[PDB]
Amino acid sequence: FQPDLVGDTRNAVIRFDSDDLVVSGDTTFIDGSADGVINDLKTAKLSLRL
Amino acid sequence: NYNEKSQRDFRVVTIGYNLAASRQDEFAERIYPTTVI
Amino acid sequence: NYNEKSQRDFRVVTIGYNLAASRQDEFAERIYPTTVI
Amino acid sequence: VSDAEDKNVNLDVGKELPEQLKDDEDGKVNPCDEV
Amino acid sequence: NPIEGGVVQVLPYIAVMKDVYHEVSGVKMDNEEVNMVEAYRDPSILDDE
Amino acid sequence: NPIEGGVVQVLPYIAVMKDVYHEVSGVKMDNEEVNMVEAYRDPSILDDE
Amino acid sequence: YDIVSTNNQLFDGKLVVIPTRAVQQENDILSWGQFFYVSTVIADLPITRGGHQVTREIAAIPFNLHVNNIPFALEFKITGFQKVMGETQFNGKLADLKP
Amino acid sequence: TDEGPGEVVKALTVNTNIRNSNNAVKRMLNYLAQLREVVHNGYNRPKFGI
Repeated sequence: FQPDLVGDTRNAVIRFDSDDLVVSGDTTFIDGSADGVINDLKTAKLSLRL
Repeated sequence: NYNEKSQRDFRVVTIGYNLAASRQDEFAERIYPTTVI
Repeated sequence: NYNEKSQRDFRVVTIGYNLAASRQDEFAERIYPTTVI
Repeated sequence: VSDAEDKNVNLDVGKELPEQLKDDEDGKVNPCDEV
Repeated sequence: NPIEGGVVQVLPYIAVMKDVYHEVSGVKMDNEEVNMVEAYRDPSILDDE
Repeated sequence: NPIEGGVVQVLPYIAVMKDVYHEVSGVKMDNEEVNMVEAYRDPSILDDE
Repeated sequence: YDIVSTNNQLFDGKLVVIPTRAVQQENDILSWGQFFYVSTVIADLPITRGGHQVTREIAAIPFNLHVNNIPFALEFKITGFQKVMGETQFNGKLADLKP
Repeated sequence: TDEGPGEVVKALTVNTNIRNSNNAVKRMLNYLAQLREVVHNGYNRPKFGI
């Protein structure tokens, strides 16, 4: 969190900005599965930077 | 307010940053000693 | 940084805020003069 | 086209650090103190 | 000063809030908040029964 | 200090920049920017032909 | 002999042994190589690069050469530190002989 | 800016000095590679131009 410099002094603002968010064949979905996009990333030896 | 918690002003510390280099590194100097032309 | 134009430091001005009231404002004091009970 | 003093060079970027970054943002107010 | 390049205007005040509890499915805190300076023109914001 | 409530770490450095122009339709600038410190391990970042 | 170390990414996992003169002089041919250096100049001029903007460009223009004199060298490619200091090297073998 | 560059011009010389060290390594490795070729081939006696 960062303070909001304009407005009420009690406002706190978050600015999350990440260009390195990673998806690869090693990760899994929240349900524990590793299929679809992840499976094709593992087979093609690819990884993503979201 | 009810609670301030002082979330605007924090302690600021400056990280040092001091680059250095000789005409060439000791490794290079021992192998290729410098001669001024 | 090619142009270090100021962005974070500003001249900060904190204005006054003075609230006041008598036990009864003059308009109402003249209409309803106060008697202490 | 001056000659550089390359023999032994020591940089200090902290000295060049803008005054803005030597402290935090100064807008802070305790509303209870000002009113 | 050129090093400043602008100003910040800080406006402290005392607000008149209602005694309002938080809702479990509220989109905002429904507490009508007004700067006490308004009471000078319309003091009814201060009325409480 | 309880008033300071935390610390901010300021990290100055010298960046090695590739000399490139802004692309008319670019999504982001392609100027590679690396810390000069990297040059101690991998000084090839400094060379150009 | 003496030991001189670098951390250059290029010189990774290499040991090279070269002769040098015990006492170094000036432009001594007996040094394995020479570094012939001419003073570096800092050039400062507001070049209007691009034809539509002006920038003050401060340039450091080097002028030097590295020259080798002595053709003698021994090159050793040294790897496997983690294999001999990590994995067992003597008793592992005795297990491997197990039928 | 009329203050001048200040103390950051040294960064140009440090960059140059680091490149000087890298030139020594690049030239050393290139020399050894072509040294291998000369000694590998039949040049075990002194000769100009090899």
